[PDB]
Amino acid sequence: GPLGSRVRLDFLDQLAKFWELQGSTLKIPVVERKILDLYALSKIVASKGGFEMVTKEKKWSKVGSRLGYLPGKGTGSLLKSHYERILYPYELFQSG
Repeated sequence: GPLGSRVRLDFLDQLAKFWELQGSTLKIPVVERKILDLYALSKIVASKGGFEMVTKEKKWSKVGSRLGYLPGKGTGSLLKSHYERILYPYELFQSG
């Protein structure tokens, strides 16, 4: 059972399709000349305490570092905004 990127694509399909119904069109922003994670990023946030716990403790930096970002200016700020705008709202949409 080689778990490559099958689940990743399937997940994006739901988010891209669900949002498509609204008319916003899902867009994947590029950061550091690379693709911005979503599935993994979502898990890391929860493991920290949903989201607020991450900001309160400022553990957002660890989230991006785990992905594979080089110590730059402040990618953490981009991750928070990126996650809390398209991926985050997705869950709330269903659990709202």
